[PDB]
Amino acid sequence: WMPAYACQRPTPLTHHNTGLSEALEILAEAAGFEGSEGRLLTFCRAASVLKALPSPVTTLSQLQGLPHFGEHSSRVVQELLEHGVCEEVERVRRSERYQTMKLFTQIFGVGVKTADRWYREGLRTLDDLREQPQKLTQQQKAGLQHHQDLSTPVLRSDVDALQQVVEEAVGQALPGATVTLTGGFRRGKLQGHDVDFLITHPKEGQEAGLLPRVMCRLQDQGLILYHQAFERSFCIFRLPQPGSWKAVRVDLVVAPVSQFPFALLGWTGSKLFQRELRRFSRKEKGLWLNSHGLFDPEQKTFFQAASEEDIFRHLGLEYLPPEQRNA
DNA sequence: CGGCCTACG
DNA sequence: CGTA
DNA sequence: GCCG
Ligand SMILES: [Mn+2]
Ligand SMILES: [Mn+2]
Ligand SMILES: [Mn+2]
Ligand SMILES: [Mn+2]
Ligand SMILES: [Mn+2]
Ligand SMILES: [Mn+2]
Ligand SMILES: [Mn+2]
Ligand code: NA
Repeated sequence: WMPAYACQRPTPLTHHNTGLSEALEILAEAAGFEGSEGRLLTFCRAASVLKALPSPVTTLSQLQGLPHFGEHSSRVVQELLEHGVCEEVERVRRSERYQTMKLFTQIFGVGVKTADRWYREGLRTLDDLREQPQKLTQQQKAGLQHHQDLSTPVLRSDVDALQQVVEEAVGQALPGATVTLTGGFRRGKLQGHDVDFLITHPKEGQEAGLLPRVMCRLQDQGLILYHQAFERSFCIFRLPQPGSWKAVRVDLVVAPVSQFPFALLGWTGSKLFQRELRRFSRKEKGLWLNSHGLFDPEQKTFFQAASEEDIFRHLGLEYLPPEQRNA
């Protein structure tokens, strides 16, 4: 009895099938690089099923009946069980296309379509991109300029220092506004690629215009290396370190308090968890979910939520705390 | 056959 | 397109 | 790739 949607089962951060799930996730990533979003989704889902299992898979028999395992995903597990290696996964790993697409798409500002164009033009290294600067957006220029720092794990000590300076700026911009850590750190991860914060105010409407004021105040303290009426800011901060500094990606999001549970849920992830929750909402309950609200399209009304628990309840789902959303 | 999350910058 |  |  393993439910078919990732939002229906707890997925902890530490699980028991990392070898198998990591192989399936290489095939998912490669499917994305080739423009096959459906295959990507199936391989992601199959990997996530293994993360939810209570014990290591030892025998092919233990896959029978599990959702999202068909011929292809089962063969990959079978080969890993019997041989320790899957020829398809290894061919992908070793391939110039996979390695370069991974290198390029890891850059802030570069997705699959851009990386693929560059690949087809013959580019292979970061220095190749640096050699043709006029072919870069400002966002990509910043991602490349800070690429080394942005590839360094963000630690909890960084999170805590960043939360302090964001809270200081937010408090200077709007008394009573609050700052909530979201993203992977709220799910219990000890490291990350960035830090995500959600900002609100308990009085509906007071948060109007807040994010530009927060950004100005951070910029005047020398904390901003890159930023773009707005409600989401995808920033690079100049984080002080002893005797120096490092660039860190920081996402700042403002939501009115009416939307705060929806934004908190949406920004806490995981990414697969949130896509699966929205799919469940629409396909199983007929309701439309995003980070703003939950809409009943037949009554034309929005569900009023005071908490994440309220949203799960309205969807008929057992509540999962953030640390069990690691699908 | 046809879907696969759903927004903002 | 990119970001989440 | 898997599934409704
Ligand atoms: Mn366990
Ligand atoms: Mn196949
Ligand atoms: Mn064999
Ligand atoms: Mn994050
Ligand atoms: Mn909005
Ligand atoms: Mn088809
Ligand atoms: Mn297909
Ligand atoms: Na990227």
